[PDB]
Amino acid sequence: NVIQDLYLRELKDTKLAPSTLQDAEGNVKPWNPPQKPNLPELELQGPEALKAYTEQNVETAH
Amino acid sequence: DRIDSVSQLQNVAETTKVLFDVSKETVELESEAFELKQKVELAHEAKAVLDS
Repeated sequence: NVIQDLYLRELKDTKLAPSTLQDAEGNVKPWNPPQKPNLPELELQGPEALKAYTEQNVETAH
Repeated sequence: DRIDSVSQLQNVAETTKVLFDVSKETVELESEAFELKQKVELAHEAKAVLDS
């Protein structure tokens, strides 16, 4: 009755048309791609270490 | 007194070499673990952006 009038009028005349994905993006955290932090190269590598170790490990303190 | 010092040192000399190896060996394994950490990280970030 009142259900029908309201139903008809409301449903028919209401047209969705929301924000684009581009507009949406601002209101969200955007996609993150791979991070790719490389491979760090550590100490105790190179002949800096070797000469150091021969010499250093010739005398140590108590 | 001198004998006492000496006896300690004998046992030390071998066993300390064990620790020497052991310590650096563990550190190597732990290096490889960093690559695991990066797997964990990227996935966590991805879920979060998606949740937003």
